[PDB]
Amino acid sequence: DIVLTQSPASLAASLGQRATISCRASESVDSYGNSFMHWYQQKPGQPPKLLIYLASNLESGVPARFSGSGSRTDFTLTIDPVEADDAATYYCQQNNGVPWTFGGGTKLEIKRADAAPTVSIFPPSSEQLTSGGASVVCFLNNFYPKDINVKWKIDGSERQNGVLNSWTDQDSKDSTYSMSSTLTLTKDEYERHNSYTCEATHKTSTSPIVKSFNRNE
Amino acid sequence: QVKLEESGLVAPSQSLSITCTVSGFSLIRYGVHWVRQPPGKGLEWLGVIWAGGSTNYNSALMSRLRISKDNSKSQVFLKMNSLQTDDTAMYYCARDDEGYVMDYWGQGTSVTVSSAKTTAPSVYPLAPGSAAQTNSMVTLGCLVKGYFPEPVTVTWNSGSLSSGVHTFPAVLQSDLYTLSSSVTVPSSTWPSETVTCNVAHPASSTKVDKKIVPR
Ligand SMILES: [Mg+2]
Repeated sequence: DIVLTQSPASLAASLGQRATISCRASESVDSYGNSFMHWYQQKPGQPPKLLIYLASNLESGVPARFSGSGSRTDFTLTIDPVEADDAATYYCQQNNGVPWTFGGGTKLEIKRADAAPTVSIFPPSSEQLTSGGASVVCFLNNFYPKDINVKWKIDGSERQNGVLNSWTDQDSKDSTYSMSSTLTLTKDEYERHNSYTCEATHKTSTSPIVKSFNRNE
Repeated sequence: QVKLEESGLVAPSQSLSITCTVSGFSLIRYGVHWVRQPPGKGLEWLGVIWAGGSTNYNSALMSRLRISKDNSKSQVFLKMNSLQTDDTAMYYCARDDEGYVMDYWGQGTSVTVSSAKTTAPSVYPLAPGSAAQTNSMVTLGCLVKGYFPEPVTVTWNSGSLSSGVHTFPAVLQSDLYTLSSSVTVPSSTWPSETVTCNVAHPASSTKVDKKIVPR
């Protein structure tokens, strides 16, 4: 069986610059003058899409900024110039023997200018409270880079138990990330405190971005 | 054109059966591949049934995997047994070229291998904190809580409202998933016009609409 190893695991390239990623085969994928190596692109929530076949051939319909090169055990995929829509994970794939196998994938991040998050906080819905539950939700939207920290405070005291965080994949148009942070409490405990605060720490601003509310009628 | 259909959730003691229904080409002329992808992981080739009807397989899985087909029905079948929780994955079928590429792909079907039971979500509308409206923009939310297995699909205004939407990957907590989505619109859009989140959970055959109303 031929094993494919891709490098790097991830890379970040600015809009309009050049990306090259690599695929190394454990032994030759060459048969009678052709390299049986192929490249696929996968965007979030989509199936993979063929880009390059037999190492260097552009598939019909694929933009000409995509290219491939290599032979034997060493192959590259190049995107030049990179566009926002190229935010995706890329896979090499060989079929010089059965079984067909895939490399482990390389994630391309698009580098853009730093962007501060837009923060919004949401008390539990009336419907959730009537059901006996209480979740407080904080959205931290359209920021860059991806690293961010959220701190929850209840009546001014930090709370970490019961917080679930989730990041989107990178936006295919504006190259930002968003994240949701959900503090889940029992209704019993939610209704024994008055103030709820979501605090976002990001490199873009001094001041942490704070959104808060008081429980009231 | 290639379309996968499968159980959604299977117990680890049972078998997995998935059907790939194809259109626009004939299985007498084209082979069909199976490929899977665990959550957050890479593509893994499962095997292939060629136009002529012979098969090749992933070496590590061959003892518990078989692929077959019915040319006259335009259907390709995958069956797996001796299941493991890391068989939880999106399962794709894809058209062969014979034998160079996978050029057309199905959208994939999610398979979860688990003894936990199907649970429909609660869907909660998230309106801003009680009162007028502060900004030139308003952000609304939808909280999809306590369901199993993945996936759910979520739209806003039946998919007509797509700009300014962020739908976040679900988080798993004690055998149940929770998912949220936000949508940001100009202040003149809401509350003067209706905004509704639409949620579908195929495993429980459930759909829920929630209109976002001011608190
Ligand atoms: Mg792999």
